[PDB]
Amino acid sequence: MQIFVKTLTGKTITLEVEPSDTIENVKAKIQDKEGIPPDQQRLIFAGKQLEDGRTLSDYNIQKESTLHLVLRLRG
Amino acid sequence: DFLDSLIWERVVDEQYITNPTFCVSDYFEVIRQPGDGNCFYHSIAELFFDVKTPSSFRKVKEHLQLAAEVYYDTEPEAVGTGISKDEYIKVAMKDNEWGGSLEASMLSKHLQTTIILWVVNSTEQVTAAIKFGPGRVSTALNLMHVGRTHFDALRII
Repeated sequence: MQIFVKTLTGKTITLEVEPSDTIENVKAKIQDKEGIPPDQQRLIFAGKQLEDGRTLSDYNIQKESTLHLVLRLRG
Repeated sequence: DFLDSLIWERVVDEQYITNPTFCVSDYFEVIRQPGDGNCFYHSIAELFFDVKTPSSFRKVKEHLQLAAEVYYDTEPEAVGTGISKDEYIKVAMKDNEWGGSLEASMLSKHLQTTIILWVVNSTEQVTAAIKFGPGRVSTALNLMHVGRTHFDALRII
């Protein structure tokens, strides 16, 4: 199952993922592909930030959905 | 106005994003902040008060403490950590401690202004922005995120 992830600079990432995968799970897959550390990722969909505990189906994320990736900005 | 022509995507709780590309010097004048570890706050102090002193940042850090007291528990960015409100304040309030988006969010609610963080290139080009609060950019406090580690101040020309 391919999902879409849109970053702050408007850059999209395609990701193979299974509905049972946790949010920690998906963040870990983002680190693999794009070198973004999980602790620095904010995963936002439908108007709410996802939480590590829940799976993809607990926010009803399915098939061609596009989640937002917001970097935790510190400096 | 160009800056006000930019459309913003709300993504959570009055937090908006946008991904243009332009040169900061065209629309903004840059007021540089020292490499303190307090530059985030200094940046606020430069835009929020008439006269900015080197010790003003502590007034915005004072506000943060007051703001965290009542907003931390409902902040989206904070939620995605597992850090308690108390665990957070005994580190954020320590000297030379970095800040950014979390504190931008909290403060925008507290001082009732809207705060924007403009992510910039080594080519001094903006590529992304986060707005905290429903304001237009002109009447908003504009900050520039320079490395991936520094904040300076911006005034519209």
